[PDB]
Amino acid sequence: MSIDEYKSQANESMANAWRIITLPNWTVEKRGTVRGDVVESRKVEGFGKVYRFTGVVNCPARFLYEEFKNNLTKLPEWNPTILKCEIIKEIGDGVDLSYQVTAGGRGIITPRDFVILRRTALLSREGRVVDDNPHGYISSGVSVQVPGYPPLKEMVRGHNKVGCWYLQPRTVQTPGGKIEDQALFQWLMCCDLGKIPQFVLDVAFATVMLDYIVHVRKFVAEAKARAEI
Repeated sequence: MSIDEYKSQANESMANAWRIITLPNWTVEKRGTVRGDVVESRKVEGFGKVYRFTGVVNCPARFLYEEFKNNLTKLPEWNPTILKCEIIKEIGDGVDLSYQVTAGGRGIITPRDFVILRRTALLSREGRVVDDNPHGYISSGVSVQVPGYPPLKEMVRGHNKVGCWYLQPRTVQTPGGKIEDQALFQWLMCCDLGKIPQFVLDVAFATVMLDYIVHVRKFVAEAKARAEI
């Protein structure tokens, strides 16, 4: 693919993720331990069943955005569900190609690898790209083919149809009266996985998404402890 085909597909994917993740009327799949954590699903025409995690993380949304944007290769260090992450190429406008290997879930979601086209951007409330004072920070992802990264015989090549991390900044008052920045964290995931029935898939997807947030929160709490935030 040309730079332009990839940049096009990254833009289209980012607009699709933003449109989806802010659609109304979702169904609850699974609640987490932490108050407000939820995995929801919806039918989306041309995607099928999409899943969305929502919950609050105790850090500035910019901090996490910058970690995801600038330190994607370090995700394995703090997230055990991510085995490997490598930047293939960075093609401008916060667009890049990456190779990622994920761990298995309950034995439904097995280890998989992915070739991911991402755009990371700051968005207005209307989903336009801004340079500053964002309404939200987004990192969108879609699977693509990159010559040199064929499917391996020893691992299932996953296909991410649409997905994103979407962070919205929040400033709250603590119980002690401190004012501190927090982030609403949303994650949209839509895969083609077989003939495994949908009800089996729904439990396995929601469980993966709830396991992942544990490691984000641990990463945050370690950052807080070390006065990085």
